Amino acid sequence: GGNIILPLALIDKCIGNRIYVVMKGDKEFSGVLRGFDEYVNMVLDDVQEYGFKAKRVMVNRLETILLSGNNVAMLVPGGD
Amino acid sequence: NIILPLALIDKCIGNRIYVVMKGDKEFSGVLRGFDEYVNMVLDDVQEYGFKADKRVMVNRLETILLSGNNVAMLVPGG
Amino acid sequence: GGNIILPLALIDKCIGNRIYVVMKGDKEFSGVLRGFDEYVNMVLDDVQEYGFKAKRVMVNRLETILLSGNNVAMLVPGGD
Amino acid sequence: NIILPLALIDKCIGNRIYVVMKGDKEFSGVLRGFDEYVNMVLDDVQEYGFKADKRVMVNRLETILLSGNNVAMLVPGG
Amino acid sequence: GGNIILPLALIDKCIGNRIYVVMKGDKEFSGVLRGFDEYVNMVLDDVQEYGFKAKRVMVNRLETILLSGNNVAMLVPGGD
Amino acid sequence: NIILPLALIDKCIGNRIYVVMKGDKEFSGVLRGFDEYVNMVLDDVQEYGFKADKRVMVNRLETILLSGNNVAMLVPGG
Repeated sequence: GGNIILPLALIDKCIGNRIYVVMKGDKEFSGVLRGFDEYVNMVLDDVQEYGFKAKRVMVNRLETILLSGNNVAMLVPGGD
Repeated sequence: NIILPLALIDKCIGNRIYVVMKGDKEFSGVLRGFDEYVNMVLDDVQEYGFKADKRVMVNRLETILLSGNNVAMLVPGG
Repeated sequence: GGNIILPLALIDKCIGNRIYVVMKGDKEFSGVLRGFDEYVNMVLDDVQEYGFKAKRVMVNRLETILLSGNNVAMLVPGGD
Repeated sequence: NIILPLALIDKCIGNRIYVVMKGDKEFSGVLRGFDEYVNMVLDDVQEYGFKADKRVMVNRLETILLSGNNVAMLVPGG
Repeated sequence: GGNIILPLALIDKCIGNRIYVVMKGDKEFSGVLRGFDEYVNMVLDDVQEYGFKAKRVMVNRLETILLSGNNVAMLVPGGD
Repeated sequence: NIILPLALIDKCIGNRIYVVMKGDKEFSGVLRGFDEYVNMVLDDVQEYGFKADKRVMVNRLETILLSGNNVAMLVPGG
């Protein structure tokens, strides 16, 4: 049959790459992925955080963050 | 015929499904893989959304992960 | 003492029957239950989805859905 | 006397309790059984709700399951 | 190194004491803690519930409640 | 150098971090301990909040527990 791509294997392939993470509650990040665990907690470097003010606006740059996997909506490998 | 939810998803592997997330985001896409949390990997994705003006396509995406913590409902072949 | 009815045993008794599921976020379904797991993920056939537009309005019919147990608010055996 | 939350619920089996869910739904009902997730089965249920016009009874229900993912607070004999 | 204070050890130290619990969704309680588990479910006695009507208003007194750990935002040992 | 999220937090023990919770509460504080759920104990805390008038300090607190179910993001030395 097809190739099966498990979720945690997809994320694993993302390490070293700039990814885009959409978090619940209208906050979005672009960052390079350094690690993750089974809960889909992630460590991003070189981050840009985007929000939505009155469309998509950058609201911050940061060196390093942790994003909580309990708060992730969607991840986009390749980063946009 | 008792159908386990995971066995329903498993049958959809390589097919298009329709996924209604929490927060009125909806995604049509080809299911590539999944886990017991209903974390899913979708390809060939159209993102729908809701705009004051019905349901509008607001995006096209390739390989994503949708967080199972954030899924509401899944329509096999929707 | 009384009869104890465990939650997963209640759902088990629902198999084959039309149930009513209230999901978080003002979406409601009536469907025949075909399976479920320990997370309260469910497979419904013959479904009517109701929402709330400006009271309770039917918004869709579907053949088969999966409802995520992480998003369930309440289940009503017998279906209304 | 340390009281484990589950041992508090266990004592309520066969009695009326008051359950405040997430999202301003509230339920008075007779507790029939439960699990460690605070999934609960309630009988003889009155559903309260909030309406612009206080707390209004918006429904009467028989045997339900209330999802523990969605519970905020539980009042023994409320 | 420093003293490490694990979350469940902090709560353990609170038993017998009046604590303040902020729950998600703008509801707050002050109560004496009688028990808790690994999910951060808690049993409070002698409770005051505060809400926010049009600032912080007391909305109820209760003898005993259970607060669901899935709905806790923050706990404050010492109680304000 | 693969960095596990828990190993990132572990390095912050005894240092100030910045924690963005769900619901637009934000907390600067000294990390005292944590668990795999990202439950955390913070000291010497300033609570920020959002007020129609930017980001306003709305409180000062001592030893709290922040619920990991309710964390969005964590900035080491923010």
